[PDB]
Amino acid sequence: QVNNKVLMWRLLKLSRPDLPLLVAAFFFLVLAVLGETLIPHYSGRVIDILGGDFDPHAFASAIFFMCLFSFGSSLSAGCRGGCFTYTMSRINLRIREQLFSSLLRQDLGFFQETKTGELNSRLSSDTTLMSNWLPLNANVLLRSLVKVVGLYGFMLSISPRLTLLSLLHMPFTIAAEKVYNTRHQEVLREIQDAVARAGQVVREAVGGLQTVRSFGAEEHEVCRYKEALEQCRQLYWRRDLERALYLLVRRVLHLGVQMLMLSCGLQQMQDGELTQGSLLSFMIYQESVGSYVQTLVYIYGDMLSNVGAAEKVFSYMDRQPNLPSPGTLAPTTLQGVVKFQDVSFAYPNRPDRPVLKGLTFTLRPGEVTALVGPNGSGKSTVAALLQNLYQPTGGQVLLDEKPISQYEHCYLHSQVVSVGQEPVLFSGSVRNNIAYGLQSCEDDKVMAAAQAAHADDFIQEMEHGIYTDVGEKGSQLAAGQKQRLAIARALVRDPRVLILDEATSALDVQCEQALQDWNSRGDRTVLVIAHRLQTVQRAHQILVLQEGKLQ
Amino acid sequence: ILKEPVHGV
Amino acid sequence: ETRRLSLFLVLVVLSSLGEMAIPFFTGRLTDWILQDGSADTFTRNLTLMSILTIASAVLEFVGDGIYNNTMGHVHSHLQGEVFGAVLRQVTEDTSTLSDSLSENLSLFLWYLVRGLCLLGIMLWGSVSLTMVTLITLPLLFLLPKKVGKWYQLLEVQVRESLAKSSQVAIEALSAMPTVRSFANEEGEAQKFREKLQEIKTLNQKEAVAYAVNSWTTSISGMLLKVGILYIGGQLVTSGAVSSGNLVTFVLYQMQFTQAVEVLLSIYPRVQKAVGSSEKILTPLHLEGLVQFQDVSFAYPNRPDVLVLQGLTFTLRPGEVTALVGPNGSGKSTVAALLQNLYQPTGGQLLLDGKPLPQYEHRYLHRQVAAVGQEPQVFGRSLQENIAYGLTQKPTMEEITAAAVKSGAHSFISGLPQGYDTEVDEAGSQLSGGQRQAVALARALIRKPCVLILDDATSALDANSQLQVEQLLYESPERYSRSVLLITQHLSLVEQADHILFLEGGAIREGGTHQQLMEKKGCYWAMVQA
Repeated sequence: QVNNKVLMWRLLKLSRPDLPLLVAAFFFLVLAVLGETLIPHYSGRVIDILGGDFDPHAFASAIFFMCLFSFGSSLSAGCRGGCFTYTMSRINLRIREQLFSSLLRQDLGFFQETKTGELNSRLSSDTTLMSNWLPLNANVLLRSLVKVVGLYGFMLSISPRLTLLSLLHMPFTIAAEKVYNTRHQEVLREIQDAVARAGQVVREAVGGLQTVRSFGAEEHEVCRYKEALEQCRQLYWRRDLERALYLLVRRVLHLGVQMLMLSCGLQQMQDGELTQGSLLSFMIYQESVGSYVQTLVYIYGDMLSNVGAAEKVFSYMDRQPNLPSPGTLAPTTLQGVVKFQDVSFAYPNRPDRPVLKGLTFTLRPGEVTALVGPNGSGKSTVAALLQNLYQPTGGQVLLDEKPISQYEHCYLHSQVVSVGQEPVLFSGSVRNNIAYGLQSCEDDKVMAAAQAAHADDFIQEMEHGIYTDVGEKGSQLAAGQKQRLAIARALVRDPRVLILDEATSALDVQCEQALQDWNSRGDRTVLVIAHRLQTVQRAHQILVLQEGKLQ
Repeated sequence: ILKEPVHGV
Repeated sequence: ETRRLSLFLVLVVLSSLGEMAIPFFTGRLTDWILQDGSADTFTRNLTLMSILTIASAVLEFVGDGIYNNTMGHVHSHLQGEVFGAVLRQVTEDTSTLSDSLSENLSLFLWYLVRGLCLLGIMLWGSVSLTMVTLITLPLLFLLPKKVGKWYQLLEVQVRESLAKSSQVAIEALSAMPTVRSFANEEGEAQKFREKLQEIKTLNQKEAVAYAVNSWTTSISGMLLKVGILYIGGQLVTSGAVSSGNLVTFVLYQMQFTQAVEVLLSIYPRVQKAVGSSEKILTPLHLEGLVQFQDVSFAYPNRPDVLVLQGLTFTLRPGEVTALVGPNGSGKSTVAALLQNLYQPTGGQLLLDGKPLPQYEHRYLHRQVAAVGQEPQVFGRSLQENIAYGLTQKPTMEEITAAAVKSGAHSFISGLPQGYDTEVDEAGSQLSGGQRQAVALARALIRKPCVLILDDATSALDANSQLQVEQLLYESPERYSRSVLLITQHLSLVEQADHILFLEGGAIREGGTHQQLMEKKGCYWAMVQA
């Protein structure tokens, strides 16, 4: 297919910045191929001089040359291996960086639709397989092709009537190798499917351990697992038998070709057309070719899978996001007035199934606006679309008589901030998490945010102060500290619009009395989302909405 | 059996 | 089996002995053409070499087949026993360990016997060259073992650094709404770039180590070959060794090199696989008479975490009973003791005049049935997932009658393909009321003498609760069975013959529903709330 050729062209364009390393590696490869081609000729000339009369000059010259060629081949092979390994690693690192940069620009709907494990497989092992195409597979393929051509040239130089027999014999070996490779691949993927089916049983058993323990059906589960194990064992036995039969066939064919070469070589020897060293070098050349052909077939088979993995990674990368045009606006001063004009929103995950319909209200800088009602957790949609996370299908949300799509990303998300019911924490320091997303923030701002959100209680004890190391995803803190750090993180930016989710239902009462009654709520629009009427004890403008419609 | 050839980088 | 392994050992010894005839006979044939022999001898060696090598290949095939057929059985039995042991208290590890150990042991034994036989024939051919090879073996092949440790250290540093970078990227991607809300995509890109920049230097070290390792591992063998060829040439000049013997040694040295290389490349993997492996009376009939006397139990974590104490609940046969109270009542321990899922740790208990563990396991599990607090359905059909654990397959009419009694007939009929409807794993796609009805049907299909159905109203609806109340309270003479319903539906607790409340692991109240609601117990406090 031309698609595979396009993929190879894209891979070459990716590997383009590593030109000098690849040139040096190819030159080292050529030197190694020449050295290992020329070694057995002198290895046979040593036997040639040893068999007949003794001449010290020829023996010394032959052993010196052979040692020199062996040393040169070893040195160049080591250099080629090092250069190719470095090139492969550089390619892997570059494509990992490019893939992460491309992935970070996609819309949230793609991340909701696509599971995390697929992205991890793309970024962990699938990106590694494409880095073995040029520095590994093309390397061994080219070296095997050139080695085979040179070896057959030398065998034709030695004796054509002995080379023609190998030429006739090789297609049988090629066909047998291809058939065995196809059968092995088929059996291997069947074995993988069977072992996945076997692991499904133990996953089901460990998932529902309480049920089976209550009903005492342990023997039934172990019988199902025994049946799955027998099904896998039959496939394993078939694979082993096929591999053993292939090895037996290969050994018999090697016997036949060796006997034919020996018989014809001795028949030509009796006419004086060959020497013992010539025959020995011919045996070494035949033994090398018989392995290099199979190496070539295996390497092509692996190159196909490498190209497939590269196709998967490139398909994952080349997705075009559905975000609107980037916004160039960013005023020095923002009033904070927000208007929704019949915004109507439907989730892109389930299109034509609207969640919001004809919503319309206005927000004031000095008036506190609260939202009430269960809504089936549908109140988070207006909070998400208020930060330009999801573009509205109908209507329009606007700030200061300007639509939200025309504002600069950093400026808009620095002027309008929000906290959810569940805070999300990273693996950095407390200072890192407080100043998250900030280009430069002094420790004084962190102190102000911590004392304004009443975090300094827990933070003061914290070893190494604020420079402590939080656990992964906040594993070293409880829910109260998570909420305190989240509200301090929101407060540290001095936002013109502040949105809170569950300010009293989930968040502490002290934080609700602090953030909603300080200077950050004196001249800034605050949108608090609560499922109860307790927020009515301080709210000014209360809005209730159910099933996508406002009362 | 036999050790399949590794033919590394 | 030891006998089959011994037979495989005999077969592999014979095959390794017979394989080596090719270089010996080609060297003898070159010597034969050197000294003007006869054609009868020539065809004799040709036929003998062909027969020996063919027999070696055939015996290799037979021995392999026997070894693989036995090791498959061994691995399957080990996996089954591991699963059976872990269920009455990893499997993928065990399977990978089993198959890797199998192939490693096969390669190790094959190449060890081949190397031993090769050493034997080479020593028979000429003492001097074999002694030289033996004395240059370890002093020249210890260096790959020295370099491989440094290489493995650098390579494992590479993989752990890559894994850490991948974990950082995955953590950044999993929290994408927060990153988009704080506009910190460039920060995550910068962190990823810093991780790769930290990787790069060590990676260069790894490349240099690869170059040095390849240099050493080729130069050692090449120098060994050069030295043995020079010594053989000097000896054949001296005349103590024939030239054909030199050809045989030239052909044998390569095979010995491959054998020792395979052994040294195999042994550490075998060692680490071994290190990974080192870590591993039936009752006739009953009326449902269940009685307790000061019964106590403890949590499985530690005996200090007491579950309950002083339990004397008398499950009246042919009547219902409701257990209420706060979380300190320990009704879960009472349910576990009724289902005999946990051993008692104090007091006395009896089921139909006999202790519950004293009876047969299958009979006790089939008689004293229970419904789980969280309903779950296994990944099977509704004719199986609603009859799991049954000794005999129920009839379709019987299963339909059970579903009708449990109210699951409509759910089964609405599903496609009738009773053979596909169900998701662990009841993921099933509704809460449907799952509760399926659990009730699974409990009622065994015709229990006592029902411990509780906590099913958390996911059930009001209609399901009304159906459960109609099945329980309005049962004909309770179907000659008892009940221990401890569900959260307080409406059905009023219809119970004798409700009770407990606190702190001990009973706190009891009596009739009106008496309990008029007393000072926890049930009255909940009613007055």
